[PDB]
Amino acid sequence: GHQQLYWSHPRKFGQGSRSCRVCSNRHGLIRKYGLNMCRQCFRQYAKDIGFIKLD
Amino acid sequence: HRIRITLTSRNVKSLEKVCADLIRGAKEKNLKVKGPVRMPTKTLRITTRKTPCGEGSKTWDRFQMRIHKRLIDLHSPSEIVKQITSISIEPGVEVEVTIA
Amino acid sequence: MLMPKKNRIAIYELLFKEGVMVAKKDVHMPKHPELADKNVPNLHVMKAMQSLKSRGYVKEQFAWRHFYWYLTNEGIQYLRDYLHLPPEIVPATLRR
Amino acid sequence: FRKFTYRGVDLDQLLDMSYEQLMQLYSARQRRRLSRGLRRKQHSLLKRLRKAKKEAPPMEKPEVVKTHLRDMIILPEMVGSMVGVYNGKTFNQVEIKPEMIGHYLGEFSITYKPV
Amino acid sequence: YKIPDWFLNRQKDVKDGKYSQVLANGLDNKLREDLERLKKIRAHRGLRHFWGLRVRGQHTKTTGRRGRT
Amino acid sequence: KSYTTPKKNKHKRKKVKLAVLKYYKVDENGKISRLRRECPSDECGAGVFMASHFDRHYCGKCCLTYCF
Amino acid sequence: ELNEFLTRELAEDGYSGVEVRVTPTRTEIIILATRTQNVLGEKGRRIRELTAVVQKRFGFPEGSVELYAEKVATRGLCAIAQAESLRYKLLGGLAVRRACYGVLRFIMESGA
RNA sequence: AGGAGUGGAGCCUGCGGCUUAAUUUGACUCAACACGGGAAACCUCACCCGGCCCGGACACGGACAGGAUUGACAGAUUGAU
RNA sequence: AGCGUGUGCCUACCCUACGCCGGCAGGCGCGGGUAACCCGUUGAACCCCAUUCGUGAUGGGGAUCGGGGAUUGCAAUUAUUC
Ligand SMILES: [Zn+2]
Repeated sequence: GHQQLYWSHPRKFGQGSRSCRVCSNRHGLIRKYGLNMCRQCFRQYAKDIGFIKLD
Repeated sequence: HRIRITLTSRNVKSLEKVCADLIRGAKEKNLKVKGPVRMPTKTLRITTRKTPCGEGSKTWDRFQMRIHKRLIDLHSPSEIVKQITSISIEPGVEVEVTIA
Repeated sequence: MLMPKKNRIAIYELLFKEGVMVAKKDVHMPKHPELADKNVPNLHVMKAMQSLKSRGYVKEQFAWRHFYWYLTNEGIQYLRDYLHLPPEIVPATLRR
Repeated sequence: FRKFTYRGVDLDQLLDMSYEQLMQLYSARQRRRLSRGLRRKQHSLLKRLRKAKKEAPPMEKPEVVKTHLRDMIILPEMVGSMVGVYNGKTFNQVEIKPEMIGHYLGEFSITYKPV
Repeated sequence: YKIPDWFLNRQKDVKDGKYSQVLANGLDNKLREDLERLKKIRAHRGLRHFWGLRVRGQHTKTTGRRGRT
Repeated sequence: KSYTTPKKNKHKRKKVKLAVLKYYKVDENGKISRLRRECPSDECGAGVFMASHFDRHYCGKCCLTYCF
Repeated sequence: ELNEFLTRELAEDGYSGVEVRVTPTRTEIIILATRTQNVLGEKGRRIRELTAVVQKRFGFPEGSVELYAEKVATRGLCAIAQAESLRYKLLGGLAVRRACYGVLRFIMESGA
């Protein structure tokens, strides 16, 4: 039954296919340069990745 | 016997220090060495939003990441280049050796 | 929990040679990447591990998807009682 | 009063003719519904509705079939049946005929009322 | 006179399916019989054409103020 | 909690006492007499018994419907 | 990710900070702490346990990572370790005034 | 003093209002009204119509191998082989 | 003209040059690039010249509708886009 009803929607594309690397949420996602991050956790974890603000 | 070493780093002053170290080493090794080739740099422009909510002024920010890649050209045999590659390392750069 | 007899044997023998395990939190994931020899979902894996920590034999903390399960010494004694090996053996993280 | 034509062919000409030229017979949008490949991924709904349609009824109104699925094309062998389209809440019992062949089943609806 | 077949105002007609240029009164006849056919099949597009609504998918929540009253 | 709609039952295994003598027919002489068939494939052996319907038949796990 | 792991896991030991090293075939990372007897457990149990954690979580070869324990003097500089130490001094329960004035006296005696 | 414009016209989009199965909401001057990075066909979804799996860990005490779950191929039903 | 972007971790969704079918959205083989090299010397629009223009809601303006054809995805009907 549920062994053949878990996978009715193969997560290949769409919004539910991709998610953030932090909180498993799907809003404000950064996919440029492969961060897979939401914006707020990117802000509070921006300093320790080797980024400093210049301009 | 053309061998090339590409030098990239997060920072710029440590990159120039390491590049000066390898240029001075190839100079005291008494061989034919090309000077430090100055490749153009790339700038990572990232723009996010300040407000976690949608309240207040629409104040964006600008995030900059500076990548600095360089290369030098050597005319030394392979084992000497491997030894000077394996010596004088730092946790800011990556070593990378091409034989061509 | 509904899971086969060989599955808990594989889980406990992986716990013996590897005293800690990691698992990514997902329900639509029929294959465990580190346990490649047998097809197993990680769902029953952390079901068994939350059973162990809730009855108080393994420690528990959470990180981002990945739990980290540090076996206590009495939990290792209970598991070696369950698999009935003598306690002369050690997990592979104890040899120096 | 007069026998209708469907871009050249008639009712029995639609009835006896199969898919590989029926696709050219209707529009190119409905070609994409069947031209992608094999229809045996999760087509238990499709197969059971085709068998229930192929079940021959006695001399009365045919047996009613209703589904929550919406994605169908009005097919020439599909007409002559009583179907209830899943109009949001309750299966809206509609009457069909071999005239809107080449269109979709969800295009017979009104939501609540005009305001 | 050797025109391409796609360069015609209506294709795959109800009457024969032959692609041809349709005259002005012919175009009015074709439009009125098409609206009558959609009304007779009581379709959603015919219903929105009866009510003066939108079929091509645009929002009249903010526009179309020059309709009723 | 509960709605106005009644709950749906499920096929539970009813408690039947001493059904093992329903496997073979216990005769006088020491030879086993069986009223059931088996699954002739090698995936399931003769130790696995089958589903006793009246006209059709069922294998162990192969789902091979054996009919006449 | 590893830094947030370390401040999540080393929450009773005074974790200061780390800096990774980019080196081929020996991916070494160095961990700064305050109590080096409580980072190892029973003669290096916890250190090799964390080594096994990072190996099986981040996909590393057999024995590639090595965890190095080091100490730093003048504790008043590291503010996140100081915040975790004042967390240590108020985890059970105290008045904020007396313990806050005590840690103010300590960080002004340190030479700030 | 001056340039470009909105408010006039058509289109795009957000909110208020009426509303229905609901058209889920937070935000009403600067400091909301192309905002939550939100350009909603599936997911989004937290709104409505319709049911399966346990993700009741664990503990107490009753069932328990002489058997306790779960997984099922003709055919009526449904939304499913 | 210039700041840019690039083969993906579960990742298939990258930029596409070149040769045929076709009026076209597009279809098939064909090479390169982990990147000042390959797109690309980014042959961009706005401009400049020569025709059709000439004040009539006109050749301005493209909102109004249906038909036909490609592509995306498991599927676009209440048009996905073109
Ligand atoms: Zn069998």
